[PDB]
Amino acid sequence: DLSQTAKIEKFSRLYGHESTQRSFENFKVAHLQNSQTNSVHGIVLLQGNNGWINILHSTSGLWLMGCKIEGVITDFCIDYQPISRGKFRTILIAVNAYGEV
Amino acid sequence: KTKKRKTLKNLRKDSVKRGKFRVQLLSTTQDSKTLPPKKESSIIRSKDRWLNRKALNKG
Amino acid sequence: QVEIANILSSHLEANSTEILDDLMSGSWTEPEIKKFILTKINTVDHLSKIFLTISKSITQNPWNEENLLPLWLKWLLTLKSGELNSIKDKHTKKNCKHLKSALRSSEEILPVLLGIQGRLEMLRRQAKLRED
Amino acid sequence: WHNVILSNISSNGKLLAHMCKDHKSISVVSLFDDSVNLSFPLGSILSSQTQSLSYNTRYVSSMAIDNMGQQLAVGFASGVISIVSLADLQIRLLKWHIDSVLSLSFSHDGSYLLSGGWEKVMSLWQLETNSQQFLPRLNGIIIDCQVLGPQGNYYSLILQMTENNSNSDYQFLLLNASDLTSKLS
Amino acid sequence: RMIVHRCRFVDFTPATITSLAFSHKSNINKLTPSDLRLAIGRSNGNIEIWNPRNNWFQEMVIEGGKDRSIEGLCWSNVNGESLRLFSIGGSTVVTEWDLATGLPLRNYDCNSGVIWSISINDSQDKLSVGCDNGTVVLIDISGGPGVLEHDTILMRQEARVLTLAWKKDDFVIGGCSDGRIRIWSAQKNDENMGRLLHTMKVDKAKKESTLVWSVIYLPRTDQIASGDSTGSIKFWDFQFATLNQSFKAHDADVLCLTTDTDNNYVFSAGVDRKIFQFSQNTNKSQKNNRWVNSSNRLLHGNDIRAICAYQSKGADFLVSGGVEKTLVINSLTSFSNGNYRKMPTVEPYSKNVLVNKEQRLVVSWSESTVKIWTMGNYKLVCKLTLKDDQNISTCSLSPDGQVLVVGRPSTTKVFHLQPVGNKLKVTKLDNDLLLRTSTKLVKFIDNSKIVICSCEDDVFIVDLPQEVELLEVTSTKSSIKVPYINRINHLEVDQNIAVISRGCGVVDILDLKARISKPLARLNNFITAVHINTSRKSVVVITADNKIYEFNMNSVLTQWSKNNTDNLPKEWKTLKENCVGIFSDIENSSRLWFWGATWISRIDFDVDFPINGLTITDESNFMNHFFFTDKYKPLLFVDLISSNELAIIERNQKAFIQPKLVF
Amino acid sequence: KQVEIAERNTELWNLIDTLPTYTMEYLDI
Amino acid sequence: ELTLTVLQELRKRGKVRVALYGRDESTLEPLLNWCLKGIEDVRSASIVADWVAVVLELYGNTLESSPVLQELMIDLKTKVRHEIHKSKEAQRIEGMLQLLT
Amino acid sequence: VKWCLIIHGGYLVSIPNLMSTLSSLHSTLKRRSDLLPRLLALDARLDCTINKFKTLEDDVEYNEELDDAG
RNA sequence: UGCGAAAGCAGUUGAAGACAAGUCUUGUCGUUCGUUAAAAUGGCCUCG
Repeated sequence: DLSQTAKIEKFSRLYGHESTQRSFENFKVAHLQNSQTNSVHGIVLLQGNNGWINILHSTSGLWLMGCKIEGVITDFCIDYQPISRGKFRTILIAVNAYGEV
Repeated sequence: KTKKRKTLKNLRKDSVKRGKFRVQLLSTTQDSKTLPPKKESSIIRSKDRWLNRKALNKG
Repeated sequence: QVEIANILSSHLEANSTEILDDLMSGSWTEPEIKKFILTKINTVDHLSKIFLTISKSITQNPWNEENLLPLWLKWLLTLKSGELNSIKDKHTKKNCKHLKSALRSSEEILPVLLGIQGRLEMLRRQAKLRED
Repeated sequence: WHNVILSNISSNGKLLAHMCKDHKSISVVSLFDDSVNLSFPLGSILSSQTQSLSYNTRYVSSMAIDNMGQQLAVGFASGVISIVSLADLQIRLLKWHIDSVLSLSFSHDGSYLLSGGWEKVMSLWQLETNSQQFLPRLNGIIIDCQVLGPQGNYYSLILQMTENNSNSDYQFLLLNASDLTSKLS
Repeated sequence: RMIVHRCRFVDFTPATITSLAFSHKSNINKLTPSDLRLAIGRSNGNIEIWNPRNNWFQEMVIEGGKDRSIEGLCWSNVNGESLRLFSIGGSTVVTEWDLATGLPLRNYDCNSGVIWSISINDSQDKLSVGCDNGTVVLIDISGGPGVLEHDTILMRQEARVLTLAWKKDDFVIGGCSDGRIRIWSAQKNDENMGRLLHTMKVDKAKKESTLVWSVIYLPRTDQIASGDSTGSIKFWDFQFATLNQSFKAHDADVLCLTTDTDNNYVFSAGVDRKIFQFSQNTNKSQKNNRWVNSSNRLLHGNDIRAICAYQSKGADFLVSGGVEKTLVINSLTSFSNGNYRKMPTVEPYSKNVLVNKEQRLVVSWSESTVKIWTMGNYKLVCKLTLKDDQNISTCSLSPDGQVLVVGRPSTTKVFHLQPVGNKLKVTKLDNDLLLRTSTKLVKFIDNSKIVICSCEDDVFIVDLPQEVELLEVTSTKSSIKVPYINRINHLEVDQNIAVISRGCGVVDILDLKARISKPLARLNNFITAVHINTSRKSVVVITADNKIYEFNMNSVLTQWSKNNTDNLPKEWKTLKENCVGIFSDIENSSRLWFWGATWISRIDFDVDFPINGLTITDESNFMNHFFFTDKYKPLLFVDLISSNELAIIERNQKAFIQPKLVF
Repeated sequence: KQVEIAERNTELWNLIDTLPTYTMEYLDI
Repeated sequence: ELTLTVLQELRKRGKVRVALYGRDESTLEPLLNWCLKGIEDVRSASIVADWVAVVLELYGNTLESSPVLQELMIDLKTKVRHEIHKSKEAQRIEGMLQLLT
Repeated sequence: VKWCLIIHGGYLVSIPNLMSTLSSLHSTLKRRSDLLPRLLALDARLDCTINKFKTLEDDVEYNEELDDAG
């Protein structure tokens, strides 16, 4: 977080989804808007062992949702689509090594 | 009677070898129609090894 | 034996005070004690009376040399424990506590007692050795 | 409301739910508005097997009301938690606790349920898959549970240290949701 | 005081339940059809048909053969056609059964690998067969009953097809042994005919192979529910072929799946002996298309092989069975909260044991093997082994006991028994008439003469054929749908007077010497037991509703029946198990003994009685002095050896471990 | 004698502190 | 000593009858075999005592129908009786030693 | 130990100190004595159960194949 | 429950009210007065 010491936090807990994930090496951070409350918070996305994508709360680290694709997950990216004033949706784009998106 | 049991086992043979050419016994076609279709042994055994698997902890 | 068993059975039915006399009779033997309990004590009322009589006597004098009164209670407990605890009489429970307390002393007494038997078996052999 | 036995308020503080003997009936009401006004007997939620079994099965030890008001969790002395959909009174049984559950609290979004009891272990129930995360070997049994944050950043927990029968020894713990480590004891 | 011989040296073991199938598609709005039935597959090849009305009573039983089983059961219910049943025997054959006779109507070779799965389409005109070679075979049945034709072959693949499900008449969904679900297109007039549009892979066990045991389609929300070996349940979007939700719920294999009519509830079961409830009733869940695991319940002591569901305006049934060999019934709407019934393992609708008062002989016939015991303490005087693969349907022993007749659907054989050295010498009497004769039922008139009812219901007398005329039965729509109801179910011969009862409730008195038939009764309920009493000159008939009827043999009904039929004791009415056996009391002719699977009762017919949930509500029509004891159970058979002697015959596997916590 | 009695009373204190396949019967009706 | 601890662990956990509920002679004989030997040891004798009391109280009926369990238990009566003697002479030695001083 | 003390009892009395030089004997003995009270309780219960229970086709085989063959 | 040492020594449990079940008889109490006075198949993280 952001000089005598460094405020560093260590994320370790997948909440029952430890099998799907073998490492945090590939990850990205995106913004998620909770439409029901209109609140916005950060989310950490991870790459799973078998087409799995794990989504974590940026601060609380809580396992929010997970996405699955067929084949080996190779890469993913995030696109945002505005809806209205103050309203936007986050889209996860994931691809297989073959090319299915 | 173990002696006769072997004799019955010898009796129930549909296959014998004469000369250079094997020979096989024919059952009557009408009889085969009457008999039910029966089971395969492997399909049940494939289940059985699955039913007795360690993961099941049938114990 | 058969006569005394019938007499004891009659006294149990008659609520006679001579039940204690029947129980302490010397004609009784251990297999007969088992036989009488199994076959003649069929009512909870008779079982309670025999236990009450035996318990009161043993409570009064736990140091009686007559092994018979204790001899009865052994199999009465062993063979009819399920029926005995089934008895819900308050007085029966009180007598059990009184018997339990009267017995309770003796077990405290024995460890001291055995060592003092040792001191005597000790003192003998020197006296015998000194004699020799 | 009369003969109120048990009462609770939503995390936002705008919905109340309470149980009364008018055996028992649970009713929920919106506070500043008339939007929510529902009531139903406890027997409807209670199972027939629960009715056959002892009163511990029928005895409620905790209750939580979701912020929006669709889900109401009821705990039981047996350790059973039942989440009820108020729209259709459909029941869902979540039971890991072996003893009476002492604290229940819904998450802000409602996707998660915080539970605590005699086990001295905090249970985070993940409702979409019903998974469970655990915080064991706490200092004392759990009296209360709450999620405190705009984003649920911290959890406030209440310990009893019931070992001391002479006095009730309350200890207040604030835990970081990020790593679930003691932020303030 | 009256002697009882409580015997358990006779042992019968039901075959494990393998497949379950309801006869009708659930319709909550409509009332329960009169013809609703449940078919049960057994590991010994027997198919059991049961009626959910009047609690549960077994209408008819199809007898299996040696080394035979039923791995899949499938019904076809076309409007205006007779109900059709299809079974798979673990081989490359699909068997259609003649319900009228209980014999194989048609045997069809799939021309492919060993069959693993069977399923029928929405229009009910096609069958899909899953094969060991990974080929899926499409079979047309619309031609007619007994008519089976090869339609089309879906692409051969290398993984075993363990299960099949349909999407209307357009697609075939199949679970495979490679841990991979396959969707094939069945749309005719489509270039993608038979094409494999999408194929999904489940999560695979690291150190074990993964098998997709069960797959079910969900029309309301249009997904596929799949259970595999790993114990996980996955929900998949059909149109995109993508995983929606996963539930790592079962600790062992998920073998079977089922859903409610509205697709609001998905039920799973398997080795772990638990039935898991998945819910989407809540409107927000429906809007969000998210399922919720409501609850689970442990009801079986062993594996749950088969699960099936039925609903109607008056019916709401969840029926389960498996290795435990017993049926468990629950309400779909109230699975978590509703009561349950565990059906008895053996309900002796058909008597497989007999007792001879003379010579004190007890004869039991299981799996083409007949064992004879003598009671004086019991000695197995004789045991008989039969060659034919077909199991013994019935055995009849002469009053003297010298002549024993063994009956099978294929053949009937007569064996004479001679007592030598406290043992019975067996000699097979040769009778060509009986050998080529099918024997559904067989009773002795005397030591010599016999009455035999054929599988075609041709009644004749054999002296050791004098055919007996039978009244014609008017055809009914229920009879057309279910053929066997009009067939003879109970025959009884008593002092030259023969009584036959059909499943439709028609009872007729037959005079064997006159060989003429006279109608006796036409009851509205299935007849479970019949008895003839010569001393009172009346016939006792018991319906499926456990009502006792006494008819004078020519008032049509006896005065006792007129006064006591609706005035039976509370015990008789409260019974959920129907009466199956009646036998007289030697000491007093008027007294009669009645026993069921778990109860025995005696009623004096000279004394009038003081006047003072899990079954169909039965709004619709079925078609179109006192001693009671339950201490003995389960009861195989009950009867008298002598005037004061009673014979009671009673019944005397590793499983998934689920510890019971104790404190 | 005391030792014997005390061990005995110990035993008494500790005492205080502490289907067939075929059956043959003849039932009433 | 490791054997004594785990038995000492279960008792203090209050799990003795719990550990002995689902057992038959086949899995009960190993329990007694050590008890046949543990009674001799001073340290384990009291621990052996507690576990034998419960199983007798919990498996009295099975003992009647199980012959082998009897012989396992008959030899226990002999050995436990021998230990009674050994302690009895010890007490005799203690008092006389006390007499010497 | 008993015979050692029995024969030399007089000699042992005429010793300046015994407990320090025989501390191990007393400690070792003391442990054994503590077994006696409990161990009696076990014999009783052990005796209780002991007294309780202590007082408490081929020949006829017929086969059709075998008869048919001979 | 009281005293006492740990051992133990003494004593204690009643009146209602409400409801559930049978069919007048029984049970229960998130209810009162008075007396020193077992059991819904449900076990405790990640951080190698």
